[PDB]
Amino acid sequence: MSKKVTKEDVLNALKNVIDFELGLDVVSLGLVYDIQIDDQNNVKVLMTMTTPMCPLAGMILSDAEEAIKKIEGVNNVEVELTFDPPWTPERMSPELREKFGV
Repeated sequence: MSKKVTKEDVLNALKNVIDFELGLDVVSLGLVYDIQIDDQNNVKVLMTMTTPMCPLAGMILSDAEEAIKKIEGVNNVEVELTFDPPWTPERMSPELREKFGV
């Protein structure tokens, strides 16, 4: 019973949601570059997407917020969407690499 949210709890929340376009969770896809969580429980994540072509991006990103906001302590929701760097398709599971073709 406590109110100090962490990178652990944020990862564990996001482990529910799915990127429709891929069929796995973001933590599995390895998109969260960095995760800082202030002591005012400002949950603050460098994430991005595989690509800016994502189909219903605004719904996927809204459901990412849906997980993040549930964490009973999550004062505010600083989801950074860093849209410049190349991600890496290999960040997915080894079985998904062989599946997709990477």
